[PDB]
Amino acid sequence: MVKVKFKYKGEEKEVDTSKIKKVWRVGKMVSFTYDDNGKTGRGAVSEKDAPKELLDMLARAEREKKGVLKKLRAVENELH
Amino acid sequence: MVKVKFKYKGEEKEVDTSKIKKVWRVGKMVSFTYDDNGKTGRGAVSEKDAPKELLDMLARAEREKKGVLKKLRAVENELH
Amino acid sequence: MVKVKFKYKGEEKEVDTSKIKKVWRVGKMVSFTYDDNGKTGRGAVSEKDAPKELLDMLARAEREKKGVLKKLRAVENELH
Amino acid sequence: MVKVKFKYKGEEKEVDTSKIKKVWRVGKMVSFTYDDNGKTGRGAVSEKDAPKELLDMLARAEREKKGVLKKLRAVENELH
DNA sequence: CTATATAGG
DNA sequence: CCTATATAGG
DNA sequence: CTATATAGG
DNA sequence: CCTATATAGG
Repeated sequence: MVKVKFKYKGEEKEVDTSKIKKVWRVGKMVSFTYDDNGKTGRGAVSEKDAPKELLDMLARAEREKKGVLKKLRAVENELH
Repeated sequence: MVKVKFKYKGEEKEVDTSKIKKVWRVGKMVSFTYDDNGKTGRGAVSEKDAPKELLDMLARAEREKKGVLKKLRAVENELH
Repeated sequence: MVKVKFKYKGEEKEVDTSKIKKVWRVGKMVSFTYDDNGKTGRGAVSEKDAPKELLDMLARAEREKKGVLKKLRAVENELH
Repeated sequence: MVKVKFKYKGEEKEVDTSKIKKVWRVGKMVSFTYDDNGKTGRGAVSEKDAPKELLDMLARAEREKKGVLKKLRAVENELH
Protein backbone atom coordinates (compact mmCIF):
# COMPACT_ATOMS: atom_id res chain seq x y z
CA MET A 1 0.00 0.00 0.00
CA VAL A 2 2.40 2.70 -1.22
CA LYS A 3 1.43 6.34 -1.69
CA VAL A 4 3.43 8.99 -3.48
CA LYS A 5 3.63 12.12 -1.37
CA PHE A 6 3.98 15.15 -3.61
CA LYS A 7 2.99 18.79 -3.89
CA TYR A 8 0.91 20.34 -6.62
CA LYS A 9 0.68 24.09 -6.69
CA GLY A 10 2.28 24.19 -3.27
CA GLU A 11 -0.35 21.97 -1.68
CA GLU A 12 0.55 18.57 -0.26
CA LYS A 13 -0.99 15.57 -1.96
CA GLU A 14 -0.91 11.81 -1.58
CA VAL A 15 -1.81 9.47 -4.44
CA ASP A 16 -2.01 5.69 -4.30
CA THR A 17 0.76 4.39 -6.54
CA SER A 18 -1.77 1.97 -7.98
CA LYS A 19 -4.10 4.81 -8.93
CA ILE A 20 -1.30 6.37 -10.99
CA LYS A 21 -2.24 6.16 -14.69
CA LYS A 22 1.23 6.81 -16.16
CA VAL A 23 4.79 7.97 -15.46
CA TRP A 24 7.75 9.61 -17.23
CA ARG A 25 10.98 11.42 -16.33
CA VAL A 26 11.87 15.06 -16.98
CA GLY A 27 15.44 15.34 -15.81
CA LYS A 28 15.63 14.60 -12.08
CA MET A 29 11.87 14.87 -11.80
CA VAL A 30 9.47 11.95 -11.98
CA SER A 31 6.17 13.22 -13.29
CA PHE A 32 2.98 11.21 -13.40
CA THR A 33 -0.79 11.30 -13.52
CA TYR A 34 -3.47 9.68 -11.43
CA ASP A 35 -7.20 9.10 -11.46
CA ASP A 36 -8.31 11.65 -8.87
CA ASN A 37 -11.93 10.53 -9.26
CA GLY A 38 -12.83 10.96 -12.93
CA LYS A 39 -10.37 13.63 -14.08
CA THR A 40 -6.63 13.80 -14.86
CA GLY A 41 -4.59 14.47 -11.72
CA ARG A 42 -1.06 15.65 -12.31
CA GLY A 43 1.90 15.47 -10.00
CA ALA A 44 5.66 15.21 -10.02
CA VAL A 45 8.20 14.45 -7.35
CA SER A 46 11.99 14.56 -7.57
CA GLU A 47 13.54 11.14 -8.01
CA LYS A 48 15.30 11.12 -4.62
CA ASP A 49 11.99 11.60 -2.76
CA ALA A 50 10.06 9.07 -4.83
CA PRO A 51 8.75 5.77 -3.42
CA LYS A 52 10.37 2.70 -4.94
CA GLU A 53 7.18 1.49 -6.55
CA LEU A 54 6.96 4.82 -8.38
CA LEU A 55 10.47 4.40 -9.71
CA ASP A 56 9.62 0.89 -10.85
CA MET A 57 6.62 2.32 -12.72
CA LEU A 58 8.85 4.95 -14.27
CA ALA A 59 11.42 2.30 -15.14
CA ARG A 60 8.89 0.05 -16.85
CA ALA A 61 7.56 3.17 -18.53
CA GLU A 62 10.91 4.10 -19.99
CA ARG A 63 11.46 0.50 -21.02
CA GLU A 64 8.02 0.23 -22.58
CA LYS A 65 8.80 3.51 -24.38
CA LYS A 66 12.23 2.51 -25.65
CA GLY A 67 10.68 -0.59 -27.14
CA VAL A 68 7.91 1.27 -28.93
CA LEU A 69 10.61 3.67 -30.07
CA LYS A 70 13.00 0.98 -31.28
CA LYS A 71 10.01 -0.37 -33.17
CA LEU A 72 9.07 3.01 -34.63
CA ARG A 73 12.65 3.86 -35.52
CA ALA A 74 12.65 0.61 -37.47
CA VAL A 75 9.71 1.49 -39.75
CA GLU A 76 11.46 4.76 -40.55
CA ASN A 77 14.70 3.24 -41.82
CA GLU A 78 12.65 0.99 -44.11
CA LEU A 79 11.75 4.22 -45.89
CA HIS A 80 15.37 5.44 -45.86
CA MET B 1 3.90 -5.16 -2.56
CA VAL B 2 2.16 -8.29 -3.80
CA LYS B 3 3.75 -11.66 -4.41
CA VAL B 4 2.41 -13.09 -7.63
CA LYS B 5 2.77 -16.85 -7.43
CA PHE B 6 3.56 -18.95 -10.49
CA LYS B 7 5.23 -22.13 -11.66
CA TYR B 8 8.27 -21.86 -13.92
CA LYS B 9 10.29 -24.90 -15.01
CA GLY B 10 8.53 -26.95 -12.34
CA GLU B 11 9.65 -24.52 -9.65
CA GLU B 12 6.84 -22.98 -7.65
CA LYS B 13 8.15 -19.43 -7.91
CA GLU B 14 6.82 -16.28 -6.27
CA VAL B 15 8.04 -12.80 -7.17
CA ASP B 16 7.08 -9.45 -5.68
CA THR B 17 5.27 -7.42 -8.31
CA SER B 18 7.75 -4.65 -7.50
CA LYS B 19 10.50 -6.63 -9.22
CA ILE B 20 8.49 -6.89 -12.44
CA LYS B 21 10.42 -5.25 -15.28
CA LYS B 22 7.93 -5.85 -18.05
CA VAL B 23 4.49 -7.36 -18.49
CA TRP B 24 2.71 -8.20 -21.70
CA ARG B 25 -0.32 -10.22 -22.75
CA VAL B 26 -0.29 -13.36 -24.88
CA GLY B 27 -3.86 -14.55 -25.28
CA LYS B 28 -5.27 -15.18 -21.82
CA MET B 29 -1.73 -15.46 -20.56
CA VAL B 30 0.14 -12.70 -18.79
CA SER B 31 3.89 -13.02 -19.17
CA PHE B 32 6.47 -10.94 -17.48
CA THR B 33 10.16 -10.56 -16.88
CA TYR B 34 11.36 -9.64 -13.40
CA ASP B 35 14.63 -8.80 -11.70
CA ASP B 36 15.93 -12.20 -10.66
CA ASN B 37 18.49 -10.60 -8.36
CA GLY B 38 20.64 -8.98 -11.01
CA LYS B 39 19.66 -11.21 -13.93
CA THR B 40 16.43 -11.21 -15.93
CA GLY B 41 13.87 -13.75 -14.77
CA ARG B 42 10.65 -14.84 -16.46
CA GLY B 43 7.24 -16.09 -15.48
CA ALA B 44 3.63 -16.34 -16.55
CA VAL B 45 0.25 -16.76 -14.88
CA SER B 46 -3.21 -16.95 -16.38
CA GLU B 47 -5.01 -13.60 -16.35
CA LYS B 48 -7.35 -15.38 -13.97
CA ASP B 49 -4.76 -15.51 -11.17
CA ALA B 50 -3.07 -12.22 -11.93
CA PRO B 51 -3.30 -9.99 -8.90
CA LYS B 52 -5.02 -6.75 -9.77
CA GLU B 53 -1.68 -5.01 -9.26
CA LEU B 54 0.12 -6.87 -12.01
CA LEU B 55 -2.85 -6.38 -14.29
CA ASP B 56 -2.54 -2.65 -13.62
CA MET B 57 1.05 -2.63 -14.80
CA LEU B 58 -0.12 -4.41 -17.92
CA ALA B 59 -2.90 -1.89 -18.33
CA ARG B 60 -0.38 0.96 -18.22
CA ALA B 61 1.84 -0.54 -20.90
CA GLU B 62 -1.15 -1.14 -23.10
CA ARG B 63 -2.71 2.26 -22.47
CA GLU B 64 0.44 3.79 -23.94
CA LYS B 65 0.97 1.37 -26.82
CA LYS B 66 -2.61 2.19 -27.76
CA GLY B 67 -1.91 5.90 -28.03
CA VAL B 68 0.97 5.55 -30.47
CA LEU B 69 -1.13 3.00 -32.31
CA LYS B 70 -3.64 5.83 -32.59
CA LYS B 71 -1.18 8.19 -34.27
CA LEU B 72 0.00 5.46 -36.63
CA ARG B 73 -3.56 4.47 -37.37
CA ALA B 74 -3.71 8.21 -38.07
CA VAL B 75 -0.83 8.86 -40.39
CA GLU B 76 -2.18 5.74 -42.06
CA ASN B 77 -5.76 6.61 -43.02
CA GLU B 78 -4.16 9.89 -44.14
CA LEU B 79 -3.40 7.94 -47.32
CA HIS B 80 -4.07 9.77 -50.59
CA MET C 1 6.86 13.74 -74.78
CA VAL C 2 3.42 13.10 -73.28
CA LYS C 3 1.15 15.84 -71.94
CA VAL C 4 -1.95 15.37 -69.84
CA LYS C 5 -4.78 17.45 -71.25
CA PHE C 6 -7.16 18.41 -68.45
CA LYS C 7 -9.43 21.21 -67.29
CA TYR C 8 -9.11 23.15 -64.08
CA LYS C 9 -11.94 25.45 -63.18
CA GLY C 10 -13.36 24.97 -66.65
CA GLU C 11 -10.19 26.15 -68.39
CA GLU C 12 -8.19 23.79 -70.59
CA LYS C 13 -4.70 22.95 -69.42
CA GLU C 14 -1.80 20.83 -70.61
CA VAL C 15 0.90 19.60 -68.24
CA ASP C 16 4.01 17.65 -69.17
CA THR C 17 3.63 14.22 -67.58
CA SER C 18 7.23 14.54 -66.43
CA LYS C 19 6.47 17.80 -64.64
CA ILE C 20 3.78 16.02 -62.60
CA LYS C 21 4.91 15.85 -58.96
CA LYS C 22 2.48 13.15 -57.77
CA VAL C 23 -0.65 11.14 -58.59
CA TRP C 24 -3.53 9.34 -56.84
CA ARG C 25 -6.99 7.99 -57.68
CA VAL C 26 -10.34 9.22 -56.35
CA GLY C 27 -12.83 6.79 -57.82
CA LYS C 28 -12.76 7.02 -61.62
CA MET C 29 -10.76 10.22 -61.42
CA VAL C 30 -6.98 10.43 -61.62
CA SER C 31 -5.87 13.49 -59.72
CA PHE C 32 -2.36 14.86 -59.69
CA THR C 33 -0.16 17.87 -59.15
CA TYR C 34 2.50 19.53 -61.23
CA ASP C 35 5.19 22.16 -60.92
CA ASP C 36 3.54 25.05 -62.76
CA ASN C 37 6.64 27.20 -62.23
CA GLY C 38 7.24 27.38 -58.48
CA LYS C 39 3.78 26.69 -57.05
CA THR C 40 1.48 23.65 -56.67
CA GLY C 41 -0.61 23.09 -59.79
CA ARG C 42 -3.59 20.82 -59.35
CA GLY C 43 -5.47 18.87 -61.96
CA ALA C 44 -7.51 15.73 -62.40
CA VAL C 45 -8.72 13.86 -65.44
CA SER C 46 -11.05 10.87 -65.61
CA GLU C 47 -9.21 7.59 -66.09
CA LYS C 48 -10.62 6.92 -69.58
CA ASP C 49 -9.22 10.21 -70.92
CA ALA C 50 -5.83 9.87 -69.24
CA PRO C 51 -2.58 9.33 -71.17
CA LYS C 52 -0.94 5.97 -70.54
CA GLU C 53 2.10 7.48 -68.88
CA LEU C 54 -0.21 9.15 -66.37
CA LEU C 55 -1.83 5.84 -65.55
CA ASP C 56 1.59 4.27 -65.11
CA MET C 57 2.45 7.06 -62.67
CA LEU C 58 -0.80 6.45 -60.84
CA ALA C 59 -0.14 2.71 -60.84
CA ARG C 60 3.34 3.08 -59.39
CA ALA C 61 1.85 5.55 -56.94
CA GLU C 62 -0.74 3.10 -55.70
CA ARG C 63 1.91 0.40 -55.53
CA GLU C 64 4.35 2.64 -53.70
CA LYS C 65 1.47 3.50 -51.33
CA LYS C 66 0.35 -0.07 -50.69
CA GLY C 67 3.91 -0.92 -49.74
CA VAL C 68 4.28 1.96 -47.29
CA LEU C 69 0.88 0.92 -45.97
CA LYS C 70 1.72 -2.76 -45.64
CA LYS C 71 4.79 -1.56 -43.76
CA LEU C 72 2.82 0.80 -41.52
CA ARG C 73 0.10 -1.76 -40.86
CA ALA C 74 2.90 -4.02 -39.67
CA VAL C 75 4.21 -1.68 -36.94
CA GLU C 76 0.65 -1.39 -35.65
CA ASN C 77 0.06 -5.10 -35.10
CA GLU C 78 3.32 -5.24 -33.15
CA LEU C 79 1.48 -3.08 -30.62
CA HIS C 80 -1.66 -5.24 -30.78
CA MET D 1 8.91 7.15 -73.83
CA VAL D 2 12.57 6.49 -73.12
CA LYS D 3 14.36 3.18 -73.42
CA VAL D 4 16.65 2.75 -70.46
CA LYS D 5 19.40 0.36 -71.50
CA PHE D 6 20.92 -2.12 -69.07
CA LYS D 7 22.58 -5.50 -68.80
CA TYR D 8 20.80 -8.25 -66.88
CA LYS D 9 22.12 -11.82 -66.70
CA GLY D 10 24.51 -11.01 -69.54
CA GLU D 11 21.61 -9.94 -71.75
CA GLU D 12 21.85 -6.40 -73.05
CA LYS D 13 18.28 -5.48 -72.18
CA GLU D 14 16.39 -2.28 -72.95
CA VAL D 15 13.00 -1.46 -71.46
CA ASP D 16 10.75 1.52 -72.08
CA THR D 17 10.50 3.54 -68.89
CA SER D 18 6.74 3.32 -69.35
CA LYS D 19 6.85 -0.35 -68.40
CA ILE D 20 8.62 0.40 -65.12
CA LYS D 21 6.47 -0.81 -62.22
CA LYS D 22 8.73 0.23 -59.39
CA VAL D 23 12.04 2.01 -58.91
CA TRP D 24 14.12 2.26 -55.79
CA ARG D 25 17.65 3.28 -54.87
CA VAL D 26 20.35 1.02 -53.48
CA GLY D 27 23.47 3.09 -52.96
CA LYS D 28 24.44 4.60 -56.30
CA MET D 29 22.41 1.90 -57.97
CA VAL D 30 18.91 2.36 -59.30
CA SER D 31 16.97 -0.88 -59.41
CA PHE D 32 13.58 -1.38 -60.88
CA THR D 33 11.01 -3.97 -61.78
CA TYR D 34 9.19 -3.65 -65.09
CA ASP D 35 6.38 -5.39 -66.92
CA ASP D 36 8.18 -8.14 -68.81
CA ASN D 37 5.13 -8.76 -70.97
CA GLY D 38 2.85 -10.13 -68.28
CA LYS D 39 5.53 -11.25 -65.82
CA THR D 40 7.67 -9.11 -63.53
CA GLY D 41 11.10 -8.27 -64.92
CA ARG D 42 14.07 -6.69 -63.17
CA GLY D 43 17.00 -4.49 -64.01
CA ALA D 44 19.47 -1.99 -62.63
CA VAL D 45 21.64 0.81 -63.98
CA SER D 46 24.03 3.13 -62.18
CA GLU D 47 22.44 6.46 -61.30
CA LYS D 48 24.99 7.82 -63.74
CA ASP D 49 23.24 6.30 -66.76
CA ALA D 50 19.70 6.66 -65.50
CA PRO D 51 17.74 8.76 -67.94
CA LYS D 52 16.29 11.79 -66.21
CA GLU D 53 12.85 10.24 -66.70
CA LEU D 54 13.55 7.15 -64.62
CA LEU D 55 15.19 9.30 -61.98
CA ASP D 56 11.97 11.32 -61.86
CA MET D 57 9.93 8.23 -61.10
CA LEU D 58 12.39 7.46 -58.33
CA ALA D 59 12.09 11.02 -57.08
CA ARG D 60 8.31 10.67 -56.85
CA ALA D 61 8.47 7.47 -54.82
CA GLU D 62 10.97 9.03 -52.49
CA ARG D 63 9.13 12.34 -52.19
CA GLU D 64 6.20 10.38 -50.78
CA LYS D 65 8.12 7.97 -48.57
CA LYS D 66 9.70 11.08 -47.09
CA GLY D 67 6.37 12.57 -46.11
CA VAL D 68 5.20 9.56 -44.13
CA LEU D 69 8.68 9.39 -42.66
CA LYS D 70 7.96 12.92 -41.50
CA LYS D 71 4.80 11.95 -39.64
CA LEU D 72 6.52 8.96 -38.06
CA ARG D 73 9.51 11.06 -37.17
CA ALA D 74 6.71 13.15 -35.66
CA VAL D 75 4.72 10.74 -33.59
CA GLU D 76 8.19 9.68 -32.49
CA ASN D 77 9.74 12.81 -30.98
CA GLU D 78 6.30 13.16 -29.37
CA LEU D 79 7.75 10.76 -26.78
CA HIS D 80 7.05 11.64 -23.14
C1' DC E 1 32.50 -11.43 -49.65
C1' DT E 2 28.41 -9.19 -47.51
C1' DA E 3 25.53 -4.97 -47.21
C1' DT E 4 22.11 -2.19 -49.46
C1' DA E 5 16.32 -2.32 -51.37
C1' DT E 6 13.10 -5.40 -53.63
C1' DA E 7 9.74 -8.79 -55.89
C1' DG E 8 9.01 -13.26 -57.20
C1' DG E 9 10.32 -17.71 -56.22
C1' DC F 1 16.33 -17.38 -47.72
C1' DC F 2 17.98 -16.75 -52.80
C1' DT F 3 18.63 -14.02 -56.97
C1' DA F 4 20.42 -10.10 -59.65
C1' DT F 5 22.07 -5.31 -60.03
C1' DA F 6 26.11 -0.89 -58.77
C1' DT F 7 29.03 0.37 -55.63
C1' DA F 8 31.03 0.56 -51.01
C1' DG F 9 33.88 -1.16 -47.59
C1' DG F 10 38.55 -2.89 -46.15
C1' DC G 1 1.92 -29.25 -32.60
C1' DT G 2 2.35 -24.27 -33.75
C1' DA G 3 0.69 -19.53 -32.82
C1' DT G 4 0.78 -15.71 -29.66
C1' DA G 5 4.55 -11.60 -27.21
C1' DT G 6 9.16 -11.28 -25.33
C1' DA G 7 14.11 -11.03 -23.50
C1' DG G 8 18.24 -13.26 -23.11
C1' DG G 9 20.88 -16.62 -25.16
C1' DC H 1 16.10 -19.38 -33.99
C1' DC H 2 15.17 -21.42 -29.10
C1' DT H 3 13.07 -21.29 -24.55
C1' DA H 4 9.17 -21.06 -21.30
C1' DT H 5 4.43 -19.73 -20.07
C1' DA H 6 -1.64 -20.15 -20.78
C1' DT H 7 -4.73 -21.08 -23.88
C1' DA H 8 -6.58 -21.56 -28.54
C1' DG H 9 -7.29 -24.07 -32.55
C1' DG H 10 -8.87 -28.45 -34.82
